[PDB]
Amino acid sequence: QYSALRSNVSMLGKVLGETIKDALGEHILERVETIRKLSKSSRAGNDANRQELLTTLQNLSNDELLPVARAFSQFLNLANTAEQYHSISPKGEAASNPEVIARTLRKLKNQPELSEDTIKKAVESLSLELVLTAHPTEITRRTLIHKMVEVNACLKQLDNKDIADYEHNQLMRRLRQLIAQSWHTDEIRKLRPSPVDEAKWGFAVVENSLWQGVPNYLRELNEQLEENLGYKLPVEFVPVRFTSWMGGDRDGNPNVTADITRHVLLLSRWKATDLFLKDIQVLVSELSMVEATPELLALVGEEGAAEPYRYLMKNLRSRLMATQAWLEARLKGEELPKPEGLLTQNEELWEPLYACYQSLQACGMGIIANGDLLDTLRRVKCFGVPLVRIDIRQESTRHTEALGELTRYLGIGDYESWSEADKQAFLIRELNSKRPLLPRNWQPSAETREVLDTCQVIAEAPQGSIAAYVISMAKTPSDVLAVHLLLKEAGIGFAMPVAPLFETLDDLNNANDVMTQLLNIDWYRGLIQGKQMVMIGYSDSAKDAGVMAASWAQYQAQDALIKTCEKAGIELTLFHGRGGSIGRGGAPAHAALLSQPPGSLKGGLRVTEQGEMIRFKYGLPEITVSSLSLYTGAILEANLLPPPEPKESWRRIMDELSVISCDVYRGYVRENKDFVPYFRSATPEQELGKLPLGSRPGGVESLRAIPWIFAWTQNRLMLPAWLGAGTALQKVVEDGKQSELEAMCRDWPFFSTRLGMLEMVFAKADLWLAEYYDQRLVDKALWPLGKELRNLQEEDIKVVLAIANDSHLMADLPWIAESIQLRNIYTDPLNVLQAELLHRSRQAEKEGQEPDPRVEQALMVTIAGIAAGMRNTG
Amino acid sequence: QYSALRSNVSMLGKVLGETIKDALGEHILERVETIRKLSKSSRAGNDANRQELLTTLQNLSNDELLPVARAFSQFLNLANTAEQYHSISPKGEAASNPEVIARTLRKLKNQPELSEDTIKKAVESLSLELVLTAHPTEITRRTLIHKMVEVNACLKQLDNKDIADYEHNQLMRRLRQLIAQSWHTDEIRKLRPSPVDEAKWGFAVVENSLWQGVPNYLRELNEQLEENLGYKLPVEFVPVRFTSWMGGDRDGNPNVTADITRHVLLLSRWKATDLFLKDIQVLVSELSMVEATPELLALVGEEGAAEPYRYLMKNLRSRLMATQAWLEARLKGEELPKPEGLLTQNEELWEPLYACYQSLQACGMGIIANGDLLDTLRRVKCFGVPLVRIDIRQESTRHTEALGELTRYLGIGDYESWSEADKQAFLIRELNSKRPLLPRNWQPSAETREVLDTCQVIAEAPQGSIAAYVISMAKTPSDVLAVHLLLKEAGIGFAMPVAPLFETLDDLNNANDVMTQLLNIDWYRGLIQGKQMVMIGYSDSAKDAGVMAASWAQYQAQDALIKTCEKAGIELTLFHGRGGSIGRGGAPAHAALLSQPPGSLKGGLRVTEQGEMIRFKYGLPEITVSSLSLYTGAILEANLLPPPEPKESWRRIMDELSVISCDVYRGYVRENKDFVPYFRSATPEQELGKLPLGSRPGGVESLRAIPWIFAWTQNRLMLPAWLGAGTALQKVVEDGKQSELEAMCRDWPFFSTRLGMLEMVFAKADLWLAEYYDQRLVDKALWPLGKELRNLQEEDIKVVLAIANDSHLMADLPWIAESIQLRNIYTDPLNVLQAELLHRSRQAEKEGQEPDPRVEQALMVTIAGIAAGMRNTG
Ligand SMILES: O=C(O)C(CP(=O)(O)O)=C(Cl)Cl
Ligand SMILES: O=C(O)C(CP(=O)(O)O)=C(Cl)Cl
Ligand SMILES: N[C@@H](CC(=O)O)C(=O)O
Ligand SMILES: N[C@@H](CC(=O)O)C(=O)O
Ligand SMILES: [Mn+2]
Ligand SMILES: [Mn+2]
Repeated sequence: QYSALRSNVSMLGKVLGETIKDALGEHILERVETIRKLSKSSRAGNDANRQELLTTLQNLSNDELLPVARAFSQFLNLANTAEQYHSISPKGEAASNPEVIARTLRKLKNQPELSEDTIKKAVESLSLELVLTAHPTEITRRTLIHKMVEVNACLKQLDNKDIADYEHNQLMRRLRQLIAQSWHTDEIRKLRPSPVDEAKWGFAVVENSLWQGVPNYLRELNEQLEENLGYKLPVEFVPVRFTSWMGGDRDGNPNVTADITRHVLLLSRWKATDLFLKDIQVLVSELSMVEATPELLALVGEEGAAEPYRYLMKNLRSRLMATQAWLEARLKGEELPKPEGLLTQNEELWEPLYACYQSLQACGMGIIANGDLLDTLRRVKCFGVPLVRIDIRQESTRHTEALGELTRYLGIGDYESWSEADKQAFLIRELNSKRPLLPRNWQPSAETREVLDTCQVIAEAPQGSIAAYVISMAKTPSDVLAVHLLLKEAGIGFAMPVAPLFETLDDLNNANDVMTQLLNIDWYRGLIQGKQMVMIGYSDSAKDAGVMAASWAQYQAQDALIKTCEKAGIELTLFHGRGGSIGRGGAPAHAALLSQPPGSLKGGLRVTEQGEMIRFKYGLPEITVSSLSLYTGAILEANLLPPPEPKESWRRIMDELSVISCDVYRGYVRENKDFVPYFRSATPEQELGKLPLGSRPGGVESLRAIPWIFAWTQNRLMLPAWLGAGTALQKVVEDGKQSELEAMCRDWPFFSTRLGMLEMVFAKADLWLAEYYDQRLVDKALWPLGKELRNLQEEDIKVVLAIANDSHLMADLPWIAESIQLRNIYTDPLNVLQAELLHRSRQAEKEGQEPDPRVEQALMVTIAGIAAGMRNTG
Repeated sequence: QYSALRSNVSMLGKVLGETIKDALGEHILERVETIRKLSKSSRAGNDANRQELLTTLQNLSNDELLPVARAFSQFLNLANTAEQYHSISPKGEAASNPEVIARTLRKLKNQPELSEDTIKKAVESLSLELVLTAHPTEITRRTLIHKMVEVNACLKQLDNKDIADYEHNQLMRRLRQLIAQSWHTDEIRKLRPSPVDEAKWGFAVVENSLWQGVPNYLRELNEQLEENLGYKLPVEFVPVRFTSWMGGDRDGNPNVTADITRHVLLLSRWKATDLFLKDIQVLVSELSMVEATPELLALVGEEGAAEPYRYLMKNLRSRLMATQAWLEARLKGEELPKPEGLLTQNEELWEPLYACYQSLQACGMGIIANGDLLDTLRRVKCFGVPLVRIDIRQESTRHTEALGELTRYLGIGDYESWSEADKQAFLIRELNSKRPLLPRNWQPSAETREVLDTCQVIAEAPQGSIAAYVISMAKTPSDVLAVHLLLKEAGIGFAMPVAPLFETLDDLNNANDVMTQLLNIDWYRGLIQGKQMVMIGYSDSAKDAGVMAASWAQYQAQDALIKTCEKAGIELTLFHGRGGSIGRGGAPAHAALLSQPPGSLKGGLRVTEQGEMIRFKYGLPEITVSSLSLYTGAILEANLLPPPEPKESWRRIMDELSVISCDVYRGYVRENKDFVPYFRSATPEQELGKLPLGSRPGGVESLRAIPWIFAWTQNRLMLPAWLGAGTALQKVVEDGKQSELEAMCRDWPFFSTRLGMLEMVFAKADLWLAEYYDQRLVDKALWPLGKELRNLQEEDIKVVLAIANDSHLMADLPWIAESIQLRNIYTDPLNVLQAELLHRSRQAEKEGQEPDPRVEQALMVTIAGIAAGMRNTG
């Protein structure tokens, strides 16, 4: 059924193989073949070749390491490429097929309890906001997204019979240059990327995929609405918005200073003028019609009656080149009086464009208006002047420490030592105060100053540049009020969404109480304007108590918050962190969104997309359209057909599973005193912090979530994503409640979704490679622990399969199952090679010798490649 | 066999029809349908509807004229579009199929007398230079070539089964906007275009088609050479060059002044930096490799060792932006000291690019070098700094008058009254003189000054900007020497190709004597460096004595010149004017090139492409590749397998046909005193001069060739292209020499080619529409002449068919036959409508009333549309 896929992968492999024979001989190709074959033979049980593989690897000279690593990495990359094409291909999976949306609409029409009026309102309340986050393992000096768009185009064109002989020969010639380019044009980062680089990477995603993707999705959305429901959404209604954390998230990242943020903000505005300039140039050429409505004829008046439309567009172009010119000056550190037509508000762009639209529509030229004009008009509300808004995120602790320094300096006392009650008292008092609190000439510590300057950047940036201020480690009501106070002493002249981030088991359990108390403060209710945003940190919570407990805690917290706000008349918007079932993408994501507590999506969908997944969710415009469509279908269905409330007996099983699984999980991660040492040997955890990967960088409770998950993904154990789940399920089965579990799996989405996430993690895990790493990097004294963790997975897989009444992992998702099988095959060699690299690297620093550049770079290629093949592992 | 074509035309017609129903109701659509049906019924003989058609037309209100005309014009345009796609389509005619070239190469290999060595040298001597000329009937305010490229892309994509439902729906949506745009975005020129506008039009052809077309053709050429002959041409060998007359040809065009030429020259340089800038930007991104040859490492040295290639390309970009900046200043009339890295020679661009190429090739990266780099490298030699070189053309008379004014002022005497001998004496004396002749402070007449300033522009422009100086109406040796003298007194610091243009029957007969005398002047031989260029003006010669005589005279002149130069060791390059069998394009052109006198193409191919045909020969990159390939195949075959020498008896028949046909032709065009009045009534000759068509504008001997041919093409008689040919053939048949004629047709290419050209002209002619014009615009007293000219064609068609032993016109060319049939159908209504427009227009000016703007613009649409449907008619 996937013959086209197998073929394409085989054809690309040849082109790459030939490109390698030219560059640096065929010796490298022989090595890649030997390692590939030996590795496969070792997995089959041939212990003779296992030794042969080991020897083969130790004999690779440092001069071969890089070429070899790149070979495997390239084959994987072409495999991924072929896979992505097969997904959006009509003859393949047809991911960008508008049918995905129609299927949902039709389902809703056949529902008796649903009246067209209640459905029409659900569509009008649609709201999606995707927040781009940095890519943790981007090793290339420059972004190569545009190239992949071209390789895809070649595949789309070649995917056709009745194709001319000389035409096919021409496409192949181009494809050969494209591959060759990737092999010779590879600049591994020598240094760690700066926030500004990560920000630019995000800009590349916008123009190469989102720019076309959003308008195309909106185009299809309306078309399906009218065809199935009988009406389109108003032109002014654009339910999609893109935001970013690059340059805004400074949580545990000292490199993101107030200046970097200020810089990134100008840079975004600049890029926005660059992209809108191209759009406007088109309109200035096409919109030449003469006939226009009286009103429009006014805005242009004299000198503009000859070409009314062409007129306004040229003033817009002059306007744009003006601001762009100014920005380029400010970006170079040059101060200069801001021009007249400086653009700072999307309204300034929308006004003239919308006018032209209105006119053309009236004077009988809708086909034109709803063409390129409608696209630019939508890009204005989705991207606008700032291009992509950004959130600011800092930990509660930093705010507390800065305030404590401020109070001690003024002689008021020590904020850091006051009880929660006293803090609230102090904050409410100063929030209502008209007398300033912040000293004019103050020389605070470095950290405190950064907290103060960041807030100054927020107050200076045009309104609409910053979307929200997120508070990591939020625990108490004062954590939320503190930030509102600093923003006040900064000169903020408008409402700023401040969202608490509960990223701990305890904090999630208290989340509802914390919000109840906040909403009881009359003053605070009048500040939020009936709108509150809360962030759920699933990844960090899972790292704290295990995925089982984490999941159940998240469900209860959301459900409580939904009701607490509903009752208080506050519109609650849940902000989802990275990972989890919601961050799986594709069909599973569509399902995970529906399995949330009733009302979870009434406040719209807002999720932070993980960097390592951007390519697979928004890599190409077609993929972008697919993703947004899946989300849209999920939101509508979840708001009209919410999941059933769980039976009292189910909640009791979840409470027990939560406790048992948390116990097992912390039993190893915390109690077991041989874990940490084992962890640092079996995984490349230590090198993830040292190598130049990403901007931001003790014990396990000191490590960040991403590194936690990534480390266990490199050695293929995936521990963080299953460690205690199966063991707790096993226990409940021994109590004869297996039938209760099976029932939950069938009738309670939350539960079926949790088991599904587990099935996928097991599908990517590789117990054989995990054992391989132990025998190469772990001390024989620690092998017992490793073998114990592996047997644990084997047992968990059986229990999970039994409760799902299946014979093999994720049989409900044949396509994804296949895709995974394909990627595991091409990823395999990188793992086998990485063990050797980690061994040499660790032998050098242990010998005192200096780190070998070749060994280090080769390591980066595997880390980045393995991550690219594994995708979402948590 | 042409079902795909019929379908596409029908599908586009619908989309246009629907687009019309929205814009301005369906009344217009009903009119278009009524006129279409009535016209067809009148042609069938229904005299009842003929009156109905007449009435229908007189009832059209002036407010309907424009919309209606545009409707017919649009349908024709879509018909042409469909036709062009069908030509380059693989399932269609596959015009851009590399097979066109391979077929020729294989033919040459199977030839015993041809040794691979003599063939290899023929390929190395390959030389094509295409000279773009203005489009005589371009009524749009802006160029719309880029749009047609997109409409074609939509057709290519839709031309595929296994195409997704939602994919087809998406392509159709785009196609509908494209059509709608053409219907609402139509700005008819209010004023006559300036030379600068025509020049910009030429630039649009370069970037939208030639820029990609040339490199693609060169790519295919080499690939076929190696595959069939076993070798590719050296990278430095680029046998194609593009030149233009826009801004250079001032023959009978007072609007092309020395300033316009100076301006157009800067503008070209400017555009060249714009296009090369884009090319360089790519290389600056892709060429990032580090490994480079020692030599290249030198050119970059320190600070350039990190990124050698990326280095040179950035200096090139700085270089380009520098000159571009300067040009923009000079273009605004602002003087400023020229920068340092100012580019003025192609060598400056080729140097760095070629170096990078050399390196990449050595360090094992040929796949990269022969990619985008090879393309830009070829665009350098084909276009270069000036983008497109230009020729200067002025009539001999102007040179004579300026020199006579100069000599009278100096008291030397009167050049204008000296015999040919005295002129030669004077010119040779002053050409060898070291004492200047031109006064420092002289106030000559306007005309003389223009002649002097133009030469000053040539001397100031960077060397390589002007390709040749053509002399219209060349008659004597002194005409050639005169120009060389003026260029000398101008400060010209290099060799400048000066080509005589023989555009008269007498001048063509004397051409050889004139050149023999020139080559006998030892001084003149040392000036031309063994290279001489001569221009043949077939169009003007045909207008002088008829196509038959013209053709025979051209053949004899070329043959004589070839031998005269061969004997004198001079390399002769024949420059072909517009029209004729050589300007037919496609297969006929390939044939016409081969039917030329042996040696005609040893000096390379240089022809001026007619404006009205640029779209059909270079409209799309694929069409460009097709055209250049046909030319290439023709040149090689003609230089290795020349046509057979004609039998003495054949030359005698041609001498007689020449005389008889010239007699008949001048019998009407000159002797008949009722011709001129009839001519001014039956054709829109008078309005072609008055309407704002083209830059350049008595009796018939005062009218220009283009207008001569165009006028008779609008009323569908095509008189200029056949008037005396058939009558002379008829006479020779009455002498029982029909068998001699039939023999010539079979064994002498020149002759079969001449008859073929006639068959095509008759295929486009429409005797029914020609009669329609007479009954609407010609005085009943002149009808006898008209009916006589029509019967003449009827008789000529029979004779031509008999000598070709065929039943229908051009049965040897089924595709072109079909294409013509299709175009005649969509052109038909424009002719029927134009008669009414011409009638109203002529009734107003005859009534004294002012010209109605609506009537005039509608007329322009028909003139331009009819010309677009008829294409090459002379
Ligand atoms: O829940 C969280 O802690 C996280 C992960 P981070 O603190 O490593 O960014 C998110 Cl993204 Cl919400
Ligand atoms: O032979 C000629 O006279 C012509 C036609 P023109 O004098 O109308 O440009 C050419 Cl192009 Cl060569
Ligand atoms: N994204 C898939 C897994 C994968 O393709 O790697 C899932 O979450 O189920
Ligand atoms: N170009 C064709 C005629 C035409 O297509 O109009 C020919 O010269 O034979
Ligand atoms: Mn966190
Ligand atoms: Mn002429």
